[PDB]
Amino acid sequence: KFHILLLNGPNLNLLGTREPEKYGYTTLAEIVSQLEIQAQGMDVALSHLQSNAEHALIDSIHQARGNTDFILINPAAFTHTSVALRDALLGVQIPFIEIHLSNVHAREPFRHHSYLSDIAVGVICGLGADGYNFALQAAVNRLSKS
Amino acid sequence: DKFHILLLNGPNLNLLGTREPEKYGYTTLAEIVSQLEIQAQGMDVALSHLQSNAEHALIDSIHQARGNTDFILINPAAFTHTSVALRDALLGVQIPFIEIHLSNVHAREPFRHHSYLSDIAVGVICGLGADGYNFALQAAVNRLSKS
Amino acid sequence: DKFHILLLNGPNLNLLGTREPEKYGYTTLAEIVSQLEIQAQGMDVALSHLQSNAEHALIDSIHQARGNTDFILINPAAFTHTSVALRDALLGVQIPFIEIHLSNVHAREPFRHHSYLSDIAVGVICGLGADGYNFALQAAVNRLSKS
Amino acid sequence: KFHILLLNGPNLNLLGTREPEKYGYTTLAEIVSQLEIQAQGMDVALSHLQSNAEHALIDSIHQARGNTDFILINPAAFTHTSVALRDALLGVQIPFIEIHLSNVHAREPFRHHSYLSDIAVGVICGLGADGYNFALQAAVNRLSKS
Amino acid sequence: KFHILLLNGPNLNLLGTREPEKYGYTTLAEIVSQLEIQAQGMDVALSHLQSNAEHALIDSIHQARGNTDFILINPAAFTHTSVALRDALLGVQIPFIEIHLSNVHAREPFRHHSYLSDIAVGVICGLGADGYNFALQAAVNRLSK
Amino acid sequence: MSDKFHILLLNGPNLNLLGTREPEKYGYTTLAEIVSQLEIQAQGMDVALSHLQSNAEHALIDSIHQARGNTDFILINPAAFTHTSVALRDALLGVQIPFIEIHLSNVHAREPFRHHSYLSDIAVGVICGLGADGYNFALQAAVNRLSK
Amino acid sequence: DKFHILLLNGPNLNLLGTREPEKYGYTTLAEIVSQLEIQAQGMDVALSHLQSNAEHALIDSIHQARGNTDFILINPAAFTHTSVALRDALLGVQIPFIEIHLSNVHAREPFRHHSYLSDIAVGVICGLGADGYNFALQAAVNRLSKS
Amino acid sequence: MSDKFHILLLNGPNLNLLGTREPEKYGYTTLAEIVSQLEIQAQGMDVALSHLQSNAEHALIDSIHQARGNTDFILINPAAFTHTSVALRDALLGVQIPFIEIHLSNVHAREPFRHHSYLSDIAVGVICGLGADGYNFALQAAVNRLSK
Amino acid sequence: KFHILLLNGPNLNLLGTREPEKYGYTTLAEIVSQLEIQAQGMDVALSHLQSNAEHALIDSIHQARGNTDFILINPAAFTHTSVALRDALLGVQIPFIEIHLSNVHAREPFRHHSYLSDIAVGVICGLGADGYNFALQAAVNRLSK
Amino acid sequence: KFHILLLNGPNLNLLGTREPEKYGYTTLAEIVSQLEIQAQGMDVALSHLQSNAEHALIDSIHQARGNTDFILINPAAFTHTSVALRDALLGVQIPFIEIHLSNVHAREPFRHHSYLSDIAVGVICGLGADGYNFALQAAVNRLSKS
Amino acid sequence: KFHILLLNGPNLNLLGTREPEKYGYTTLAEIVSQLEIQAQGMDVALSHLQSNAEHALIDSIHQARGNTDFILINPAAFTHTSVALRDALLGVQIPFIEIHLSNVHAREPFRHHSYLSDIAVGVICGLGADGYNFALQAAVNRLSK
Amino acid sequence: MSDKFHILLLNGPNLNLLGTREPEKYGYTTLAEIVSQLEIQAQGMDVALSHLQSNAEHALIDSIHQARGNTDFILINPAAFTHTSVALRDALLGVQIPFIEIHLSNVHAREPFRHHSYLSDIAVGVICGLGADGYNFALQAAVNRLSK
Repeated sequence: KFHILLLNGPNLNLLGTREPEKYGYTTLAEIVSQLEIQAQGMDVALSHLQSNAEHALIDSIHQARGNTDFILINPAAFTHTSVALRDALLGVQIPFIEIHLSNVHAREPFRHHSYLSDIAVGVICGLGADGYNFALQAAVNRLSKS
Repeated sequence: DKFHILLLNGPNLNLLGTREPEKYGYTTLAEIVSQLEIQAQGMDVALSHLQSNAEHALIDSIHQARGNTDFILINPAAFTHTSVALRDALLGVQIPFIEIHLSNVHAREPFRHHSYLSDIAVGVICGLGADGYNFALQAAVNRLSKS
Repeated sequence: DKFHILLLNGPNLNLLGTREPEKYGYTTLAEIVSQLEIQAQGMDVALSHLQSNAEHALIDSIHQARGNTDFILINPAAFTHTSVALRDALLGVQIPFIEIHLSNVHAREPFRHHSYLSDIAVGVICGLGADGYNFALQAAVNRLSKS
Repeated sequence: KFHILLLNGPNLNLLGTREPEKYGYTTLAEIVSQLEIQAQGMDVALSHLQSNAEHALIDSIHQARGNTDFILINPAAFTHTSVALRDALLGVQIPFIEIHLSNVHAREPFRHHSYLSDIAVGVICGLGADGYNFALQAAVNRLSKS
Repeated sequence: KFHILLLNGPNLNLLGTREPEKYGYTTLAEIVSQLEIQAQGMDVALSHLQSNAEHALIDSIHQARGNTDFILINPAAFTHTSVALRDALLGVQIPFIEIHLSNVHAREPFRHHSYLSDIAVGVICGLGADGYNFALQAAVNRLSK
Repeated sequence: MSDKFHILLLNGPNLNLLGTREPEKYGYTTLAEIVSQLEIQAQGMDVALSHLQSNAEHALIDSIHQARGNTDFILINPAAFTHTSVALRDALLGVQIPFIEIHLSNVHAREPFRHHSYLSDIAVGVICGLGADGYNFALQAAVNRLSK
Repeated sequence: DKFHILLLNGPNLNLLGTREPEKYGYTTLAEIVSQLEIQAQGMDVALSHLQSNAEHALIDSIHQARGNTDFILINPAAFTHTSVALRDALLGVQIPFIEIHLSNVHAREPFRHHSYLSDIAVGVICGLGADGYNFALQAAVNRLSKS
Repeated sequence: MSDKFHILLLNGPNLNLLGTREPEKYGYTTLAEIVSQLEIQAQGMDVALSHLQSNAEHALIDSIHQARGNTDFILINPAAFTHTSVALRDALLGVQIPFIEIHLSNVHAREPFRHHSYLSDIAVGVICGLGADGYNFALQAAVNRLSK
Repeated sequence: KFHILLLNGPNLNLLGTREPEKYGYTTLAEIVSQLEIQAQGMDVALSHLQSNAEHALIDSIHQARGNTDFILINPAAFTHTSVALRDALLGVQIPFIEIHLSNVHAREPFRHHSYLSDIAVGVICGLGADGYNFALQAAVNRLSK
Repeated sequence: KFHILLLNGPNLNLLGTREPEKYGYTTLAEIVSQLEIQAQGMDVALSHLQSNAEHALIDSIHQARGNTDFILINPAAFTHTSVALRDALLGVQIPFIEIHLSNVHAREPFRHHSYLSDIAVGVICGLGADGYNFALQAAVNRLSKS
Repeated sequence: KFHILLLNGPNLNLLGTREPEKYGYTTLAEIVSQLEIQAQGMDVALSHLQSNAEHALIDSIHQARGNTDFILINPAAFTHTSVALRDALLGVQIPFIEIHLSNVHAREPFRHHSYLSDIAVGVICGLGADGYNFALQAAVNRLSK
Repeated sequence: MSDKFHILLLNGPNLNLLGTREPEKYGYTTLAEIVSQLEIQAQGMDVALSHLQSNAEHALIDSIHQARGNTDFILINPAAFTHTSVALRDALLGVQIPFIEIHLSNVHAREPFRHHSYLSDIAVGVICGLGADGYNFALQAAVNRLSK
């Protein structure tokens, strides 16, 4: 069975709380529950962690070594700032896909910079929660080739 | 009225599957497009396609989409880094689009980080190979099916 | 021998008057051009026109102007930011030109501040809408009428 | 009747004095007299001020508030340097057109920078004194729509 | 009754411990205690947290949602580095004022960059502890309108 | 030479316009009202306060020069000149009277060019974005520092 | 099997010999090409040529060279500074090339220092006028004659 | 307060992974082995050595704060934090304990972003690219300087 | 008889008033008076203006047209900021030498930028008051050829 | 008879010594001997100097004044660093062609910068030793026009 | 028997001559002599050259080809400027360690740039003369494996 | 050790060419003529003057080193080396002899790369664009400063 770790970075716990009539009502719990149902349908063992702590995400990545086939990560703000997270992913050598709900290129210029996009298998941005669904499909498709 | 989606492919994508296939892969552009057509039929969506090495042909296609096209899926290839004219065609016609790249364009030269399209796209998918077209189509139909 | 002026319009300008007219305005490119033709006739000047989304077509037009054209009026649209080839066509044929933009291109994205044409133009008019073409034509004829 | 203020910035009083056989014989007084005749023909009330003093231009702009429909300004060197002039124009909220006699993009790279061009209705450069004539036509055309 | 949250970032626990004959004797606990007294006089409930941990500041901000009217924050070094902190503040939509004890424009050029100043109501720097007093007054003045 | 502190308030270009631009959406408070309020506050603190607003860079420089030997602290809202005037910076450095820089609006929430300043690095401190209250706080800060 | 070399000339090079010949020189593009053809015949090499102002035409020519062309000689003119699509055509077909400029493009505007081709070229010759084409051809044939 | 020097060794994020990534091509030496070797060296020099490795920026900052009044020198391999942590820089500046910065690999032979550091300019010195031996040399350097 | 105009920019009126035991006692009036005497010995008529106002310097330059052979200018802070001053000098086409008392390359990096140095005949910096003496000699030497 | 000076800069004496099975076996002595034979065939008087010393190259250039018609120079690393060499060439006003064996644009970004390319008649890079042959042909062709 | 070449760049001959009560008394000859003794204890033959001439350093490197196992170099100012020195080292393919006595990141920003650090085995800075001792130990440790 | 001042004049690369390039349009004055004139001026001021011109960076560095303990001031026209030689900067800093930088031409009126210098920030002052007279003035400046 394939084992996939879903990581959500800082502030994603707030999803669906800020002016939802403007920004959307979907919550992180709903996205995760949706992806668990999908993974179960594909015979994937999915694990999840959301954290506002950089160290907790790094620890999860370290703990994945030897037992996890792929990482799906929405790094949120840490994609722009965390060399430590980059080095955690590089150190464990588990492939990953980077996911952003919104289009991060349509915002401040500082959000164009990433310490993860260049080492990711790929990146999905701007497609909302569907991005997680697609990333999971892509991971399973890849793992199924070899 | 079923949705109509226009798939645009930019320069050099006609070469897919021809450079060192045992190394880079065998999938051709015609295979990708024909698969996407059958996926679209399954979603009860009409799909038109154009691949061109000519910036003007892509621009003309975008202009011609006015009033008959609900969404654009575009793999702009090298034109994403260079074509303000394509950006302005897309803005001019006001049809939403998703930008697709087969490879991870952030893992190559620094100049490929710059785009005249990524900021005005609904979203972007890179590095997932041909599947990125399937996901972009699903994304488009999901978005259209809400509104 | 009356003066002959070539009016060139670049990419996407064929869309004028079609995007949200109550917001952006109703004037079309054909209306602007037909008005400029009648203005030119009044000044006893011959006026030729080409609009194209193809860089090569604009370049070919500039080449073809050699020996028959006294001045060029060009709204290069997005190509002003990207086309060194157009710059080099203009320098190659040595026909003076004025650069025209309908909108104030300094009030939009920072990338639109860069031009490969503005430094070699006689002058530049931006932000005055269609009137900018009328003023550019008057400017050209005034300059030709001195020399 | 429409009321239009023409402002000329520093050094424009020297027009027609420097190597005129090379640079031109037209003087500022001639341009202004030409524009006054034109404005009178259009039924526009035209006022003028040329100054080498930034504060005098700002004061003129402040004094225009409530009585002036449009500003035509050749800011000369101040277009590259004066945030105060920008803020005067923004503060009084009178639309303006920026005029330069010469093509300022054909000179030093520092002359490409402007604190006015982005907030102007439009800009005319490189057409010599005719630029003022066209700017006045444009202003009247605009004012005549609404 | 207004509720205001005072957040202090990394290293501010060291205030008054480094060469005080040179840098001053005022400690963080003194500043906070003095501010609490000022708040009581203004009918404001003042909560406080100092932390060297980015996540603890983010968590405090999240926990302020629905019960806090204004945030006063001295982000210290995180103002230059934390997009996550910026996004916490944007996400909860509680207005805030940024406070620095020293003039952070008089130091290294890297200190000129901030991920918070552009989204703050305002910024006060270089005025020492009084900056907190002024920020608190500003906050109450704004909430009272 | 008295024992009473004397503070000079300087206001730069365009600040005379305060309260005239879209009053309903920006406020009706005028510069005259801000200064008169600050004069009352200063009286209450038993401190002398002088004021000058000018659109002329040289007038502000001359005021700074004329403050030598009679002014304990300068409060300055330089407005647009903070981004452009090396001459004002050098006037303040030349006179060695401490100052606080004040902006009504948050200048970091505007164009990127407004992030640059020739004064903020040599000021005792900076207050921005707090409206007229920033003048009140800067005066309190000045008096508090002088009273040490 | 003799070697086959494709000579590509980019935009505005059709104007060679026409701008102020007493100042800039009289040699035309057709003269250069016809001389290079006779040089190629002497080296027992087949030489094909295309000059175009259209980026797409150059790209199509490069694509069409696959499987029949041993080396490409290209004077890209202004496209060297702007065309990522041409870079990607060359990389896509994996035919080695030499970049040729008639004039010293480092002695003009700073923007002409940037190239999307010079880093992937076997080499570059600039500033030697028409002779640069002769040298590039000799270089190509020498390289092919070793391997 | 003793006469014996006390040195604090700090190891930043991901250094716990040492010896786990492609061992045949990168080596089998673990962080535990490096620290135990350094403890033996320190014993031999009659110096006390404390160690902490953490993936948490705050844990390293807290360790630095807790070193006040008991630590003569800090040896730090900050790993990725050297490029990003102004907070660590300010912890070290706040405590005023001298330190040496250590990197196992040559960080200048990697991505250009790794050339930037918030620590290298305030360190006594920097050692990079010499593998585990860099820790040995940094400890020798520290003791040599303290012994002056 | 050559006529030379000496222009002094903003804040130079303060020369000799700030910590003179440290920065020196030489005042602007002393420098100008000494230079006047030197000029008299060289058969030069020397005119002078110091101003904190950009427009006053520009006006002086304009007024020099047709009656002034050379300009010696210590532009002070305006060298870094005034395109208008550059254009006044270009417009009147009177050659000039730029003088700074201190070494303006030994200070903030912003002081390295100038709108005048590239169009000056030459520049003298860091030599104190002597720089004016040398500039005057240079000017006369050039006019005498 | 035309007189041409060939200058080779630092490290070019190592040619053919570093991993020749990978980088090539051609030595500097062979290139120079090849060019001497070529020059003799063209009736050109060729002089050569290779040096690792910037001053020696500058001195050679100074000594060429009045007796040398053209300079062929492979400046090696000095093209990126030596303003003095640029000023030597400018000072003596002898035209030159710049030659690099390898394609210097395919290496580190710092190698794109040159203090010589902009004042050279032309530049040849990436064609190996043939580059010297072509440069000599170009020089003779030029000299033969006038 | 390993052979190691120690190269010292420009101005290092001045070590110990400028304000020694402030900057220290250790001279280059003392450092080299001490290192020679250390080398003898490690069965290493140590050769040395200090030069203010770029070409002399380049020549020494070229002459090391085939007889030298490792290079220890304190390039001084040339680390920031000499592409030629970089290419000499690359050309001869002898591994090297870069040594600086002072912390060159604590000085002007221009000193952060190097044409050697990225191709060195490693770099040691700011540790004074000990840096040479450590570099020598590192070199021997690496050659002994 | 005498009471007479000793000044060292250094001329950098290519300055030996003075007077040879297009004489009719650039002038016929040679370096030899400039130096001989400066020697006469120095004699007149009762000051000793030594001179060296070299195209070799190391020769200039060695001259600077050899000036230690015998030279009161250095006058240097570094020519192209001002833009490139950190080594010369460090020689001058190492010897702590004050210097003035001299350029015959206005180097700010040329290519932008000539605006950068490794010497101008550590020089007492700089004179450019005044031709040979710049050497005369720099010598006067040096003697005037030493005479204080």
